[PDB]
Amino acid sequence: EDLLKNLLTMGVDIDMARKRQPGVFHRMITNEQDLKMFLLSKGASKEVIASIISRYPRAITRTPENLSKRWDLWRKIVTSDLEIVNILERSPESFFRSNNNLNLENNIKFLYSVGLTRKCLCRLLTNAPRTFSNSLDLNKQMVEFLQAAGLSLGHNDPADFVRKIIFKNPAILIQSTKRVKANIEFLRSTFNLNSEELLVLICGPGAEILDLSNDYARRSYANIKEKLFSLGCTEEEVQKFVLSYPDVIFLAEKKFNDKIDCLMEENISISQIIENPRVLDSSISTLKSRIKELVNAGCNLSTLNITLLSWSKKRYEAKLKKLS
DNA sequence: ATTACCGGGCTCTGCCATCTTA
DNA sequence: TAAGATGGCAGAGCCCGGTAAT
Repeated sequence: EDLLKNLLTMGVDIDMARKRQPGVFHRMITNEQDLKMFLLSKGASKEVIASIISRYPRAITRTPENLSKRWDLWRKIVTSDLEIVNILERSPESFFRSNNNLNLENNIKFLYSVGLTRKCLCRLLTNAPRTFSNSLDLNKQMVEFLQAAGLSLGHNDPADFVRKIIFKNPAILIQSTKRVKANIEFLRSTFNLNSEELLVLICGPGAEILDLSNDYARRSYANIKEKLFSLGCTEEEVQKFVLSYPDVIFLAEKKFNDKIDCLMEENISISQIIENPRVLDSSISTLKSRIKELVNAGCNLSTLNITLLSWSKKRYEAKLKKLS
């Protein structure tokens, strides 16, 4: 009975919460009060508490003992309470979606047993907290899948391939093996691709490809290929371009296209673009802004070296002064 | 003194489908 | 036999600056 009333004084969006987990509003006992006091005990602001509960109401069904034990386990990894508060604000579900603190502890044991330093577990928890609410078995599957994948290619010690991929791509343990498998095959098929070049790509620049959603990678590449083809780039040129900087796959089709167009409308050649792929890191606003400034100065951007388009504020702004 | 090469930082959440479990 | 627990899915950039090369 007191439930709807407390949620209100707490500042919860009751309508949104009700829609997300209706079953929580049919329980006889709930612990919203204790939770609030618990999170307040740890620095969490009243608004964050309200936002947390709004998004994952089942949070109010946990006891003070479970919460404190779970929190203490996380503090075996993260050094401060404030680091945990921020995590919970970003993702309430990693903390609250399980009550199984034994499983959590076994995850921590298993990850250590995989050879990860405590700083590495910290990186994982901060970047992909969900990793810690996975079942042990699920975290195992991924690690095994990766070992098997590591050696199935030319890798001299798979357990170390695992750690390299995890560092480079913190999100890898919260992807399905199906997804990652597909992304590896996509990479192999689309490009050359001999194992030793596949490894480098995977452990290096092409690491974050691994967590792309099905068919989102294939589709982004297709768009890049089409757009570049329409501009008189050959397939080998396209390939070289993407492999030189696979981050470009991450952009949405329209944004990629728009970004090309915004450059070339100022008479930058497609060649200048694909030979300096980092310019595609800069936002359209930043590109447009700097282009204006440059042309607004003596520059004929047709023959200028455009690498500055992606330099830091400091480095760009300095070169600009000099250009006048 | 300036540019190239290159890695690393920020923060994969929030929803739904399918199982377990009591 | 309803909740809770769990797996898994879609979506999508921008910036900085250390250090090597020139």
